Amino acid sequence: RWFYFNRITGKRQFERPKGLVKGWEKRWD
Repeated sequence: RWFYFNRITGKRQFERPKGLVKGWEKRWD
């Protein structure tokens, strides 16, 4: 499954962006 990484805060999960923001990057697991 795909995940999301926020380069601004450095947070990421398997859920929706850890904030539904920008900076977030959808990558492969």
